[PDB]
Amino acid sequence: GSHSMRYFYTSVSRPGRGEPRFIAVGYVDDTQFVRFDSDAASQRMEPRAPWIEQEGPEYWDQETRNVKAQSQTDRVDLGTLRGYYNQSEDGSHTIQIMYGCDVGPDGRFLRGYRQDAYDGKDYIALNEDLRSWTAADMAAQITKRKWEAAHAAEQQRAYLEGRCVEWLRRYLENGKETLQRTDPPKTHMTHHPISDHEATLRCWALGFYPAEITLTWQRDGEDQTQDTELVETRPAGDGTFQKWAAVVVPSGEEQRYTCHVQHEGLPKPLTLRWEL
Amino acid sequence: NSASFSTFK
Amino acid sequence: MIQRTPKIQVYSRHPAENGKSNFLNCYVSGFHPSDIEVDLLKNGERIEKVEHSDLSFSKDWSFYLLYYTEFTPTEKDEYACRVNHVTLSQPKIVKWDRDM
Ligand SMILES: [Ca+2]
Ligand SMILES: [Cl-]
Ligand SMILES: [Cl-]
Ligand code: NA
Ligand code: NA
Repeated sequence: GSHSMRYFYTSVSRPGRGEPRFIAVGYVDDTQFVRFDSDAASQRMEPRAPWIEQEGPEYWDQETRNVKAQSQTDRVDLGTLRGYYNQSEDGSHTIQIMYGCDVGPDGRFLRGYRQDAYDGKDYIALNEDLRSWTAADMAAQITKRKWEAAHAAEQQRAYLEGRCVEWLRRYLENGKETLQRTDPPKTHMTHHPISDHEATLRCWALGFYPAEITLTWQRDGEDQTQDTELVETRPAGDGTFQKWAAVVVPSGEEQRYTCHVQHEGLPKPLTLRWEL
Repeated sequence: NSASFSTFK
Repeated sequence: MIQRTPKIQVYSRHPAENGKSNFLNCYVSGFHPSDIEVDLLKNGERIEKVEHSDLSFSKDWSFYLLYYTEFTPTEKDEYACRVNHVTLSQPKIVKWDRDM
């Protein structure tokens, strides 16, 4: 199916304590493949997936230069934005950047994206056409005019429609044994009485990849949200993901309920019931 | 492959 | 200026079986700013050498991190995750339950 490549950067100012903390991570779909951490000893972009380790010295040198340059730009930007907002030098502030590209199952470009935040709020974003920006507030209108003068959208679009998709295609081929394999969920169900009249049914999905999944409880074949609890999809720590969905049911009526599981690794959705 | 272009805000 | 309180899930990498080696995870998400203190506890005591993932964030800009360590569940030993963040007046402790 479809695939994505995304980079996430976070810069945090540290008032009265020198340089900000800068962390960069890169992903192909839900798999991290590179990192840079300003607090780490190497001061290099480092590998985080086996299939990127084959890239040569020139690749690691250029990636390191890219992320170091972005960290320097962010450190200046933290001070510039503090000025646009008339904030004091006392507080810690954060800049976040996300960018990346999506390709279809045939490897062709689908969409590109670049968005930035300041203190957890939207600051500026590249529009869908990759030719203009949307500023979230008046401070961001100053940045928008600078970026128009710098032809920043042309640079972003050239990267997103070019190098981004070409390198994503190379990574998908080099790491195909893991990146292009789906791991369907392994499902099970538990039952826990709560009182002499109700019980919790919990539907589990474990060991799946990619992370996108849908768990839905139905009662008499009708979707139900009342008396349900769905936890956020979480990482197992081994490259796979987990999720559960629970419903509180009257004891004696468990057979009215079914858990429906949808995932890319399943050609047909699963339907689980408490007893056979 | 990360982006190589940056310009001040 | 806007601060978001962390959501916390504490759970094992594989379904727990008493006496079987496994990994204890504490996934913290939905928080802002990124500065956070996360500890894994065994019988109320801090476990040393716990590792964590590289900081990343979701579509709404909130951060997420996975803290993890090897462990061997037993019937009576209790495991937990303790989290501190600027949005919390006191540390938040979530106990590990093998079916959650
Ligand atoms: Ca200037
Ligand atoms: Cl989720
Ligand atoms: Cl330690
Ligand atoms: Na329905
Ligand atoms: Na909140």
